[PDB]
Amino acid sequence: AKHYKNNPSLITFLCKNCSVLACSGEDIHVIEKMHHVNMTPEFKELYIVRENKALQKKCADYQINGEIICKCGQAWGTMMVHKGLDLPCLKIRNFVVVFKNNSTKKQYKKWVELPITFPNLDYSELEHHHHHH
Ligand SMILES: [Zn+2]
Repeated sequence: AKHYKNNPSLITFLCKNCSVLACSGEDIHVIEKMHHVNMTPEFKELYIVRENKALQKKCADYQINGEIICKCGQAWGTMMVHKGLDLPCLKIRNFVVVFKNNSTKKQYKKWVELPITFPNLDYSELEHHHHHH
C-alpha cells in the first residue's frame, strides 16, 4: 500500500457482465479498513437489493440484509446496515476496473490487489458522516 496512488478519481468501475458504469473511484469509501462501499444517492439508482439467506447475518457492527445486484442481474455485493445507515458493499471481483488516460481494463480478486488508496471511515465516524455530508 505504501506505493499506491491516493487518487481514486483515476479509476471507474464497470459491471463485469453488462459493462454499465457502476461508479467512479471517487465515490468509494473503505469502512473500518475493510468494507468498500459506495454511499452516494446516485449509486442507489443503479442496483437492486434481493434476498439471499446464504449471505444475510447479524454481526456486531452491522447486519447484512440482502445482496446488491446490477440491473442486468449480475451480483455486485451485499447490503450492510450500521445503526440504520445503508452501506452498499462492493466486492471487486464483480467489476472491471478502468484506469484513465491509458484506458486499460483490469480485474482483481481482492480490493488490496488494486493499487489505489481510498478514504476511510471507521464505524464510529458513520453517524457523523451521514448527518453532515
Ligand atoms: Zn450489469
